[PDB]
Amino acid sequence: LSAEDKAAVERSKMIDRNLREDGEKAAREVKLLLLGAGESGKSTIVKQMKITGIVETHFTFKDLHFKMFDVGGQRSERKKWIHCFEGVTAIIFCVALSDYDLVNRMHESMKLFDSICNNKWFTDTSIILFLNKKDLFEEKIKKSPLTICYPEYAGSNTYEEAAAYIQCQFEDLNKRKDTKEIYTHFTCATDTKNVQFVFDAVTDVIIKNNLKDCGLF
Amino acid sequence: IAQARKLVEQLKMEANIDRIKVSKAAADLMAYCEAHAKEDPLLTPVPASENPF
Amino acid sequence: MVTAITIMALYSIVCVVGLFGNFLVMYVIVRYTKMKTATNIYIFNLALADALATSTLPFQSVNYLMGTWPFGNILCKIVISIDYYNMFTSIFTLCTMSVDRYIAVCHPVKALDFRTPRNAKIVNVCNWILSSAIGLPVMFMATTKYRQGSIDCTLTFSHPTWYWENLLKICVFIFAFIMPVLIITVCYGLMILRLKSVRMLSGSKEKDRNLRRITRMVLVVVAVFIVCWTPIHIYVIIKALITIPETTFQTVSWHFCIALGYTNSCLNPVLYAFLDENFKR
Amino acid sequence: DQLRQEAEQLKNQIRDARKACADATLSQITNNIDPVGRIQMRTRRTLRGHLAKIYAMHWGTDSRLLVSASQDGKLIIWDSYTTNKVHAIPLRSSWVMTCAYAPSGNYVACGGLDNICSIYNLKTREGNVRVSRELAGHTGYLSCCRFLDDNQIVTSSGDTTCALWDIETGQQTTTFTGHTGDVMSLSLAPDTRLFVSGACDASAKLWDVREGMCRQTFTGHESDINAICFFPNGNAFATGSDDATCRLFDLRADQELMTYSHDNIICGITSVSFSKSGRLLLAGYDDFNCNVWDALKADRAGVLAGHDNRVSCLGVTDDGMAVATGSWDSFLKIWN
Amino acid sequence: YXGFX
Repeated sequence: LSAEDKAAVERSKMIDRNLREDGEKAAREVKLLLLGAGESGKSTIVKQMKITGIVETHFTFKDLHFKMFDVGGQRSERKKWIHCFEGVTAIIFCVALSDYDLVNRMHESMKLFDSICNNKWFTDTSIILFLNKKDLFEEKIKKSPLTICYPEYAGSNTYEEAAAYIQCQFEDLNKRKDTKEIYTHFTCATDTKNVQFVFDAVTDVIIKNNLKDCGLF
Repeated sequence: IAQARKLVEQLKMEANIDRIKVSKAAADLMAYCEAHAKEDPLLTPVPASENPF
Repeated sequence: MVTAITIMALYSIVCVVGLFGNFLVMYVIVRYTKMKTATNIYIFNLALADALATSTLPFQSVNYLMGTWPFGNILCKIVISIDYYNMFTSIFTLCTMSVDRYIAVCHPVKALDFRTPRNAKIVNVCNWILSSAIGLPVMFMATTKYRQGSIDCTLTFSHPTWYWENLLKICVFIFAFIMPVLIITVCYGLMILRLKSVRMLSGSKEKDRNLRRITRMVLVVVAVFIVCWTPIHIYVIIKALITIPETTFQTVSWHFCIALGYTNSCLNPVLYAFLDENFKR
Repeated sequence: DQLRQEAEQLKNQIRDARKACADATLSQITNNIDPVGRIQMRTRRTLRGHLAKIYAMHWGTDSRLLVSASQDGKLIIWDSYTTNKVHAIPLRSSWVMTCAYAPSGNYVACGGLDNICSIYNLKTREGNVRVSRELAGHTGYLSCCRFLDDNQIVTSSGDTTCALWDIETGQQTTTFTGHTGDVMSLSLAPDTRLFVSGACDASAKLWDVREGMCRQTFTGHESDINAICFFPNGNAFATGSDDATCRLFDLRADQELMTYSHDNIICGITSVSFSKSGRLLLAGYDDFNCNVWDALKADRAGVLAGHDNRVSCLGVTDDGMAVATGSWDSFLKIWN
Repeated sequence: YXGFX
């Protein structure tokens, strides 16, 4: 029994060891899905970092290798491939403020954010959102304020709270608040510390992941 | 109508296919697999003399 | 009087309950988790190291009623070695699990590099070997020196005669109660002080009581560690300074002292494998 | 708009022909044939080599080697007799949706979420496996890949079309444009002349590689269909869908011949296969298990619950000795 | 512990 086959078991042990170390190499990395609207500005929040359906972005920040997937250049049915992305760590969800009042794209960004937040594959994964074009939003409200495309709004017709209202109106779209945490940053053309916010939120998710693994949760 | 006339030509090519009614074309599905009950190792479980598992 | 046969039931009830619990835990690990992640390796380690010491418990029971060690020399060295081996293993598994949870919470970036299921088994073999490296100097001097009439089971020393065994009690105290308490109260307190500054657990009342649940579990494990292994070390230190007057109310409390020394081994099933979410699946 | 009226007239002709020249009554052609009892099958071998959710299964003609890929980008060529491995091919397009295995056994195929049908070379000199060609040309995502020969290849790509290539040129030598939604599954015949593709249109069309124009079209579902397989006679095919319905379409009769649905099932289908005789159908459900229907009596004949998560692909051999249920719990079984 | 001694 097993005369010549022992060489094959030696091969099937060595390449299994290679599979094990490759899985450990892919486990200490961390992937982030990156959705976004059409002409939103998600290419800026892969330009602020250091850095065909999916195109990767494999970069690093303090020994924590991020893998972005700006998938949105793929026109197909999202339902039959989004199940590949369960178990992703965070989900960056870029929303413009320069496509703020064009055919009102902000409401269809709400539709997409509700379709990805209440999606049954993403009921646990946190969803970071970068509200881009702050540096143009703050002077497209001082001239044409937000009470035009929002009926139930009044008060702060400046940048000051009228962006906090958009933040609250996005954060009031999760039906399940005690499971997932929705982060929010305001990116900029300068002050390249967005990857610090990504690192902070992904660290805050690795804490919850290791608490789920260790049994505390 | 560059795609709608493609649908017209597709259903016009597909309309003249010779049907056969299903007493003559599903009883053959029973007469086939009635003459292949011997060569099927999931109908009746084959013992380990011929099973390589 | 009639306490010498009645104490054995309530002293081996710890054996029965802890053996049933630890066999339940090692069975559910070997039959429902398959040792795939890092945490179940440590849980199976603590369950095995508690199970063997819990099965040891009837052997100390005969040393009150029978008076002797009526097992011959063919078991004294072996039982002393596995007792002083599985005690340090049940301590060091708790220490390594505490360091694992501290790395998993307080240092989240490096925890992806460290606590792979290969390194968890490696540090498991490491602390079994380090427990052997101090249990074998217990084992080689685990002699059998007869009394007025009995067979006994005790540890004489090398030269010098009465001091080189007196090092062993102080070493088990400062290396088996001072160091594990001093590591698992800080190693968990900095974890709690980190989890209070986590946005996942800070606000949001249901998640606030989840944070409360985590802190209750950590206070329960640390408090049951201190409450179990306070008297069996405090008494063995006080038995070295003063020769206690042989009051007949002492020795029932001293076998109870051994019993709550092993209550930690008994209750680690109820402490870990019941009070998690891995039992539900 | 009258051209749409003529298209609706042709559709109401192809429905009226099979409503006026077909008398299906297969509930009357299952009063003679007796059921298969209960099919007791147990997992002989549990192939444990992946660290992610797998998406593929296809065996060679030898019925000894299988191949399967997962999310970690490691499609590994297993061995079914000795539980071992023979190859662990590294790849780049890590979001693999499907695989294949050529009938000669020389080539495997990949294909995923980035429009690349990587076909690999195995029996090559002076080293290990090697990427033979990088097949591109679609727009959406690959979903099912199958080999005709060692030269030709048909696929099922999520930009609404199917394709037939040559490996030695890489060019789309035949396109298949007949859908209005994304195609999801693809399966072949014993003669490999005519294949079938199932899509998001709730329609499984039969294409042929002779011309490129579909010969039949099979509607009847309510939702997306996710598994197609030809019957081993090459004259029927089973479609499994998200309608909890693995209905068996005919080709000579040309309508829905018989429909398979149990009462307590709301979940969907990810894989469907037959035996080598075809009396029993290996439906793979989203109830974290898979079952065995009696494919001439519309009755359930077995439940192959051996997983903890949903199955993805399910391959049955050429000699019928085994099935291979591959779940997302990274443990692809081999029942018998 | 405790026992033996």
